[PDB]
Amino acid sequence: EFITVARPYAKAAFDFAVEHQSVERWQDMLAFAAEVTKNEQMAELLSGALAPETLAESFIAVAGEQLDENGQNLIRVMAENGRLNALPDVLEQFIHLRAVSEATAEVDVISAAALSEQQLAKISAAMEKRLSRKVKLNAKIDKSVMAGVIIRAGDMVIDG
Amino acid sequence: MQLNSTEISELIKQRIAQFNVVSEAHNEGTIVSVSDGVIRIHGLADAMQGEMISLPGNRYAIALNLERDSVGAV
Repeated sequence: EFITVARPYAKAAFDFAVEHQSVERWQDMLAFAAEVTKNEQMAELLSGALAPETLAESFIAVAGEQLDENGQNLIRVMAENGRLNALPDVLEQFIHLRAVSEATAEVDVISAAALSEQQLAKISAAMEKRLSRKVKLNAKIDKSVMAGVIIRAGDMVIDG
Repeated sequence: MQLNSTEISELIKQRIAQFNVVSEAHNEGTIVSVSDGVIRIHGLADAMQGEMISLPGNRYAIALNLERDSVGAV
């Protein structure tokens, strides 16, 4: 999980993704790929072999041909990199990558996370807060805020 | 598309296409690379610490340690 290593790879991604404008498409490619990577019986086999060509070919081969030429030459980069083993991490990055542009999500307050796409901190946020009306759900909230205020409280008891 | 687990079948399919090659047995492997009588070493994964390892030109081979990824023999 170097994953920081992602960037030069990961970075050119968005750019190619930007340039190639695939991100719908490229996004597809990534979905497909992480899928491919996931394959465990394959995985045992996956570090098996020395010849990079062999893997580009075989991997690309059973793949179901979701591949792109830019992603062929480039996949050839990751294998030539030999680093390719860990690739799926980038999708996470890619997510943020995709996310980066214009996105937003949410952290559950005490219940469940809206992940609302709201780009104004504490504003678009506030918009969601007010937007409750989702005010209904408990979902452990009370134990949480009462226990957390209670936590600041006993914290002061200690302070007392 | 493959959505859930149709991928697996796709995988199966994807596999099935290329499927043939995969896996091996404990006691079964191949010595990948070596120098100096010590070998990058593969297969036969579960074995007792330092069991005697039949060699071709038969002999046992001295077993140093079990690395997680792969190990080599003495």
